[PDB]
Amino acid sequence: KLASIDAQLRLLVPGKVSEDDKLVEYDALLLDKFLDILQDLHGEDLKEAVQQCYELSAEYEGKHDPKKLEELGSLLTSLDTGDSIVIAKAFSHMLNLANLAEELQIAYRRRIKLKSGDFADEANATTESDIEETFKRLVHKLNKSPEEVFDALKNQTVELVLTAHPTQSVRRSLLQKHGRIRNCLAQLYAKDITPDDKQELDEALHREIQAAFRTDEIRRTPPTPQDEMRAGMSYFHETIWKGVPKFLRRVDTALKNIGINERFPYNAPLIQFSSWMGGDRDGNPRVTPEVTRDVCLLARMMTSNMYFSQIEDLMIEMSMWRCNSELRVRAEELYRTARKDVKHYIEFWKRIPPNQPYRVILGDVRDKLYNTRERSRHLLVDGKSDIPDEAVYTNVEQLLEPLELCYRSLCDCGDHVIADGSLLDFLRQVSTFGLSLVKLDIRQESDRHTEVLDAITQHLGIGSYREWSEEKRQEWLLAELSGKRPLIGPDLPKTEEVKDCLDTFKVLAELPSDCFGAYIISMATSTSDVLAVELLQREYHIKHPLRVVPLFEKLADLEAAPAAMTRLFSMDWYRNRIDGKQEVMIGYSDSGKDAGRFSAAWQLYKTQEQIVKIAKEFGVKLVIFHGRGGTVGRGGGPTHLALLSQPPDTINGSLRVTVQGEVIEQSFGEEHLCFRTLQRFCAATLEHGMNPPISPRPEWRELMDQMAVVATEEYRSVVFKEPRFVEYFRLATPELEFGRKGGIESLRAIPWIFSWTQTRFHLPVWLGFGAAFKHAIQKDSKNLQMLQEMYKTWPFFRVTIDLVEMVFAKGNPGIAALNDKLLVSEDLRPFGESLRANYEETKNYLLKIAGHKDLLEGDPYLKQGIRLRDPYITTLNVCQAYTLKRIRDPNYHVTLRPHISKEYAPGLEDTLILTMKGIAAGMQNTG
Amino acid sequence: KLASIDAQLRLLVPGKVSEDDKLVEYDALLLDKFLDILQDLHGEDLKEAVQQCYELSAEYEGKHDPKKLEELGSLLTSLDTGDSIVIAKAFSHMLNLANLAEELQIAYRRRIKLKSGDFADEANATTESDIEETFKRLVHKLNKSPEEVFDALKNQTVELVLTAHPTQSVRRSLLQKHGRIRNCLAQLYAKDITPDDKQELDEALHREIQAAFRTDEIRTPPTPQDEMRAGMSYFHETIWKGVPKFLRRVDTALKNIGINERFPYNAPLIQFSSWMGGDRDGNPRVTPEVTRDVCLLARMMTSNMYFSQIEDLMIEMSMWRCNSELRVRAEELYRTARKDVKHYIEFWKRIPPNQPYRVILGDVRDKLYNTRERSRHLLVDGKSDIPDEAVYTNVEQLLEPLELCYRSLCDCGDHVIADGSLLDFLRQVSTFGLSLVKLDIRQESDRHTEVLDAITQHLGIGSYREWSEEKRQEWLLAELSGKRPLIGPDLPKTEEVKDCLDTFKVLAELPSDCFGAYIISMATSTSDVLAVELLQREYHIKHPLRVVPLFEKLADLEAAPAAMTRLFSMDWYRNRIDGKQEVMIGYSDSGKDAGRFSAAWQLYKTQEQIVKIAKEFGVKLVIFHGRGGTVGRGGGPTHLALLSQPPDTINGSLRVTVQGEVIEQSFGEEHLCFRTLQRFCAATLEHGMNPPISPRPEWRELMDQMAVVATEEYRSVVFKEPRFVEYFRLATPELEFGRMNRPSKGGIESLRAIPWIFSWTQTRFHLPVWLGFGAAFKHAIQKDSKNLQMLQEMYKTWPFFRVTIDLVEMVFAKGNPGIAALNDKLLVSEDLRPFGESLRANYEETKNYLLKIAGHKDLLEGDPYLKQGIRLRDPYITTLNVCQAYTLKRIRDPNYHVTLRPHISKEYGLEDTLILTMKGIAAGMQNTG
Repeated sequence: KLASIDAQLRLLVPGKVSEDDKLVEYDALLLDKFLDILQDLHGEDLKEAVQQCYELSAEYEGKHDPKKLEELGSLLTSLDTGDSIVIAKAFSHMLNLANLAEELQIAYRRRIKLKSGDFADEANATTESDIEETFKRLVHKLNKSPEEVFDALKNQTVELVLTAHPTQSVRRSLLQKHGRIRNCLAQLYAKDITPDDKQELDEALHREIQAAFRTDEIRRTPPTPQDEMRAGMSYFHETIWKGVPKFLRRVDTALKNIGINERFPYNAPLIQFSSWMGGDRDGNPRVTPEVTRDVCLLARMMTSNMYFSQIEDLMIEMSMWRCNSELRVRAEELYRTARKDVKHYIEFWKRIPPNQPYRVILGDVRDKLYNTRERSRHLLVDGKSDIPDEAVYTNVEQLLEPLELCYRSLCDCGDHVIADGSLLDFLRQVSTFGLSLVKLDIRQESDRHTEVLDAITQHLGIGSYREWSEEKRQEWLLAELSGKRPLIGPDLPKTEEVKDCLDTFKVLAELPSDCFGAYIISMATSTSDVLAVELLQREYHIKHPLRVVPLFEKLADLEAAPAAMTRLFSMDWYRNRIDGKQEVMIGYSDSGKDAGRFSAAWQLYKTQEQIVKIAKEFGVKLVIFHGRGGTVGRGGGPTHLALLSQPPDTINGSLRVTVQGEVIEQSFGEEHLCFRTLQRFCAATLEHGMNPPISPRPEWRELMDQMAVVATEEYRSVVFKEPRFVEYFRLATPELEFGRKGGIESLRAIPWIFSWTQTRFHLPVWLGFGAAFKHAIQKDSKNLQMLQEMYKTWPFFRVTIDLVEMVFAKGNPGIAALNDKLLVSEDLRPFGESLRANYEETKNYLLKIAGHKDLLEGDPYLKQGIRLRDPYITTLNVCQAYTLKRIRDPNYHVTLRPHISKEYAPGLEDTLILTMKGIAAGMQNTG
Repeated sequence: KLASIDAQLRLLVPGKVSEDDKLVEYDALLLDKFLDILQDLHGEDLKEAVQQCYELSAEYEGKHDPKKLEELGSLLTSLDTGDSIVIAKAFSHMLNLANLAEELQIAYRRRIKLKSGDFADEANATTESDIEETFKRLVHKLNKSPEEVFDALKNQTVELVLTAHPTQSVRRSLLQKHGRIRNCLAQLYAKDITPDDKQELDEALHREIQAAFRTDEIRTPPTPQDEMRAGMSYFHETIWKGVPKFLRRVDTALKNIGINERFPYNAPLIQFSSWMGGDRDGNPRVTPEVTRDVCLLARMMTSNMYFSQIEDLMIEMSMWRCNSELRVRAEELYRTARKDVKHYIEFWKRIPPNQPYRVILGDVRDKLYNTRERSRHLLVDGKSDIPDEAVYTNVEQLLEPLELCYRSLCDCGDHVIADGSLLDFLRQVSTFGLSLVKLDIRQESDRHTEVLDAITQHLGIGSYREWSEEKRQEWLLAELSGKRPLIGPDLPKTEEVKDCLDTFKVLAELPSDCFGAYIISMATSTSDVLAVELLQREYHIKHPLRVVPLFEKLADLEAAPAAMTRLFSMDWYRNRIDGKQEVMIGYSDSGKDAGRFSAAWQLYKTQEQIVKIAKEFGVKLVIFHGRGGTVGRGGGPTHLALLSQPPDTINGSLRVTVQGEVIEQSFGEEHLCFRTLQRFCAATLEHGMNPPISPRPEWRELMDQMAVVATEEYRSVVFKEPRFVEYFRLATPELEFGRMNRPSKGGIESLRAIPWIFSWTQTRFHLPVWLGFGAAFKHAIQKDSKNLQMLQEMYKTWPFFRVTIDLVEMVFAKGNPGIAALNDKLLVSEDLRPFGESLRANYEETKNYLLKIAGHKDLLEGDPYLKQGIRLRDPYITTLNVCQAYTLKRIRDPNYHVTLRPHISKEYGLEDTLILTMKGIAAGMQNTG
């Protein structure tokens, strides 16, 4: 049964099993129970077919014999649509189980007691510094006083911006099933388990696996953006909402342990969450002003609902009858004006007596939270509400105030100790999540603002903004930014795009400012791009204009950014507007699509240095907002070192980073990982501003510059100049099929990365590194040693290589070869072959530079997790390849096996969507 | 209370206590029991005094408040002779207990599961590569086949040469008490202990601690024969059994890399040797008779050890199935068999022929017994009627019947049984032979010159001593092919000359398997080596010992390459050495001449240069490592030290000194013994296939520049300051070490390296180890600020530099300039105090540059387990340093009076206290330079 499955799994991953290494055991137990379920639901025959696919794939992952892929292919292409769907569902579900098991292993893996002190320790969760160890290094090694460390942390802000799962927003219900599977699993391994508890936990585990597997409706319609946002907010309930105060309490403990005798102030804004879900409309016209309004109200509804749903518990605890005057007076006020009758609440449904004074205060907070929640709900569903302003909270201060009053009163009556329990936790939740637990960024591309302004200029009869030079655009924008009359009259002609863009500003002017964060400009190139958005916000008389944040994407745009920023910072109107602060966004995957990932990485390092210097010179504080695709978006320990690798002064007390949708599950799904994620963000941010990495040696810059010219040239000659690259890309990847659910340049970065990730080839991540390495080594043999010294000694270089190496570990060029054979026409097959030759050569240079014989010999726990997933992913790759063939070629047919599954009109496109989601869930983050 | 003692001890060593860290607990429990014993034996009052000394010292080691040293001084200087002795005995004893506890902690400390692969992992026992990990790295990272690894190990030799404890050879009896204390302690922490077992182990622990404490007789120095026998105790305690346990681990590791045979039982992978009774350099008590006696003692012990385990093997070898070959031999022995009682413990009647293996092994036992008794009669009576064919005279004769037993088992289907105790016994025989240590002789070059000068002058042909090096060579080569003997019966001989000649006579008379190398101390020249070769020829020694120069001073090291080249160019010599040469280096020796920094670097270069010269002449070179190097540290640091050696300087043959003050740590506890053998074997194997990086040219250049400056600073202080010697005699117990004995001392230059290192170790100042590093670092950094980074990169990246700094850093951690200051104040005359002060200023500056180069804020932040061990011993050593300081004042200064407390101890001068403090301080400091 179990032992035999353990046996097969163990062959896949040799390693040195101590007591805390249970990952293979976990996976065996889950696969075993899932196979019983499949047999039950679908029959022994189907179960055996799954087992056979698994076996062939595991054998292929052993020796990589192409024959095993062919057999696997023969089996899978012989299945009818019904059986295909069951098999893709099965293998997708096994990937999710394996991920949950891995999360449990990471959570309980033992910490290394004596850390070597090298920066490399910060790349691995077993060795990284926790917040206290970070405090102690800063005190003992950098000679900071405890007070200086405390004071910097109090002024620090970490902002985490959640973006949508590129493929599969996981619904709340299923998430909760996944959590209970993970728990049953952990409890099965609890010390001293009685046999009956074990028997019952076992049957509970079986049941939860099945419930999750059978949560599988294939819903005709794409998910609406409102549903995608709500799905994307599920992690707050599952872990983050409680996780924040647990981490802030660990900060209190750590402070205490370095001799600071106060708690971290409950209202220091150390942690802030934001979102792009319903705010980013770049290249996405489904994101309408109505969508943006709805996700603001949803965020407000959920936030007030989360406070409301925990206030009764706090009321129960706050039974104390000793209070100070201030609160006594307020309680007697509320008590006198108090309703004689039933409130339809679970717990305190009769009038609260005045000898329960804290309950009287908190009872009023509950009524306000309830009304705040209901208003938002009526605004969403009915389009408005008769609930008035003084019945709800419109600012966070109104909510904090009575809580602070409870706190002071307890402190004044001798009960400080009690105040620092749930009350303190609640205060911290209010201060972190406010009235909208995420602030929403708006994003739209620069050309849309140009178009809007052009419609205005031409209607005014003064010419065409689009025809104007950069100087003229600046001049006219600054004149109108101090203009005395509005720009927009009621008969301005508006195309649908122009209207859609203006109406977004209208929503911004109408909704409360605490709903919003930054206004990000995609494809920004110039000063005027930023002033353009400033003028539209001024025209709509927005009381608190959103800060305007350019996103410079292409290499050329990155090179022009410094002069653009310098010109902004020189303009009095703008300096006055921004009040000493500017945020700029970089997009790793964006820049990498333009120039190759190697050159984007190096150019982004340089551009950040240059912008930081320009900000200093102008006395402006700069925040760099990290978009997706960087070493800082990996999650887990690698994020810790990535943060510490940043160029000096680029953090300076304020971190803003994207948490990519495909990473959210690993970062925040399990509560220990959620805690350790918050911790490494806060610790690294703190450390970096007081302990910058080494700046590179001049020889290293020069070689980096030389390598970038070559990397870019290789990347661009393959991707942009080879006239048949596009055609090869459309055949070898599922790119076209993903898109229906101006070349690569007008293809967006997520489909670019995603399409090549699906085939296990990952061209967007590594292409260009090979030529860079080879050219450097061949120009001068000494460069091999220089590169190895950079890997060992230069944190930027180290993390940049490690991310590529992880992506190689998820790669398998045999999958791409099978796709070439099935999908690509014969005359392009040599092209596909030469790319595979570049992959191999590039991987081998990287290995040589890293000093590794094998992929990830640095990080065997990460390699182990990747290897355990591989057979499942491989089965899905093969299923997908033959599915694409059938879909593309209505005359491709094979003899079909009699239907295998029992029960007791889905098509090919349904099977495809299942493979694509499962493969993406197994690959998680790459480029 | 136990808990209160735990509390005090815990304050001394903050750290991050997981379950395997019990060292503080062990020390508390031992101190608590020893205190009960003191109260019992000597009264509550004396117990309270000891406690109070301990408390004051522990507080002082916490915050280093001078006030605590003063109070400790006031208390100790108020004690009479009788109480002083009890106190010094008490604190010495506690140091031994602490060392035993630390051993147990190192033995059970958890291994790190995932090693980073950096060479720095090989400096630490928790991270170093075991023999299998070593095999795997060679296979998977250096692309050796399993067969190539197996073949290199089969041809490898590791030879460990045991030297005398410089201060206190520990007697067998006490050693065994220490072992039992260590076991009681381990068993008290066994998982699932019943309360009665715990109560009984407790009482056993108490009893052993007392037995060891009361083994404390204080008149005569120990004879060199008794020192050798003391020095051999570790074979019985651990090494005898440890060797086959390690060789069986090699079998297991081989199997795990796909080699399906055992390591051959007769591959000479491990060899032990000795200097005890063989080294007479500066020591006229080591006579020819001494040397003869230690050879016979080694023979007696070895045959006794085989004898004392043969009956056990006979009992097991009950099997009745044997092959023809053994059957025939058994029936032979059975027919010629004695009808009557043998006075043995087990097989006292005639052995029947259906027990064939017993018949074979019965005859081996008789031979072993006779071999042992011959040696004993030769020692006690001066000769023996026991004839040659009644005993084993060659090891082959003992192997043969054991091999026959092995084959017969294999042939009858019992290979598996053969590979049990029989295999272990075969390995013991192959490793220890008929003399478990081979003895090196050592004598200084000038003695040979003196002997040959007597000969030339008696012959009327002039004076060898006056002759130039060229003329010496010419005459030596003529006589090395001479046709008549040199020495006539009327040669006039001074006692020294006679003593040196008669040593050669002992070498000619005894079996050659008793001996290893003839080491020449103070070697400088080709003729020095030929001189010894001529004397061996003159005595017609059938198997002459190989002649091994020890080049000591810097100038001698610089002249070594030309000396070796000349030797290797001479046909007579090439023919004599048959493709092999051994050369010795002495780290402490060279460091006394030129400062340790320059000696280290010069020794790196000289080894490189001699290796190259050997290759050119097609000679295999062995470098014999004398005391004081990073390779003499023991424990993990030894592993990285060995790997740090210049390329090709091991080449399959390691020969290193195991210093007497390190033997207890290396071999006393069976797990450490096993690990010691393992790291010597693993590192030696690895190095020949995986040399460290060779240094960058910039690094060599800076090393050269730094050496010039280091040597200059070391020599201006030690040799050019006209009052350094007078200061040294006041600030250290150097003179008293002399007049309470080897002999010890023409200034520092004629002072021997051990008394030099020892004297400054005693004051916790350690000048010999660090002096010169300071000027080297400062000059480098001030000449170019960039050198700081270069030096840090060398530390991080160049194993030689890393290990060289780590040893100095360990020594600073054992230092305390408060103790040296106290000695200055008590013992040094006022006009020399500024000198002492300026040395303390150099100490501080040198420490800080070292810390900066190593990237450490605090001493040993690299190695917290080592720091912890040193810190827990400090309070005991400090109490002894203070006691010693005031004792030396009283001994030296008839003016000094203090009011003495009424006698404290019950039951039921000064020189004795001093010897106790000197030995206890040395036992707590262990190895430094």
